[PDB]
Amino acid sequence: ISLGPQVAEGENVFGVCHIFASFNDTFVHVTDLSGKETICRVTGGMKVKADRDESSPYAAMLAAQDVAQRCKELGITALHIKLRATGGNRTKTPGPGAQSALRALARSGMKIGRIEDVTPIPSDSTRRKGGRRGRRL
RNA sequence: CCGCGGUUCUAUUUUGUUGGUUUUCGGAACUGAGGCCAUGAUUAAGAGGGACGGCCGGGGGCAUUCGUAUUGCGCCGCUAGAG
Ligand SMILES: [Mg+2]
Repeated sequence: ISLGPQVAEGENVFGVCHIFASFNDTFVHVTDLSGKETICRVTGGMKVKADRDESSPYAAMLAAQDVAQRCKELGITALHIKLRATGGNRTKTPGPGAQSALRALARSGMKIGRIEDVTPIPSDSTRRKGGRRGRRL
């Protein structure tokens, strides 16, 4: 039982943590090495009820802590990391939830593998939304 | 330019007795073979055109090739949120 494999004590098991930390949301999604099988997915939206702090560091770190206890529960010690922003033709830098989810996951008893950016980078995308005069504010 | 060949008519004579005048009479008509001309073309625009040589360029047109992205769809996984 214990919802895990028969791995030895010294040997560590690697998951893959896709962090789609965009603006207005912070996806934390731990899958296996293939990516076709997920272990746990917690988001700042499901950790807060204010609807404006869904990309906030507080909600992102709550999601990171919650997914950490699930990974330890199911028997995962190490974790590769694939950070991802909105991508496409829209913004390319990750939102505010990427950093707090990163620190909270590490400080909640987890190991870190290799960190890579997997933001979708078009060669040349379709026309962006907003018009030629942009978002007048 | 300088002469020499080569063709049609015409001012005029007086070969004053008329008639006949040669009138080539003088010159002007078309032309063949020459000599000579120092024989005859200014230079080649830091003007232009063109040719020639090697390169150069998101120049143009046609065909071909690749890229991830966006959107949608088909199977798989866990979740109540996603935007
Ligand atoms: Mg303004």
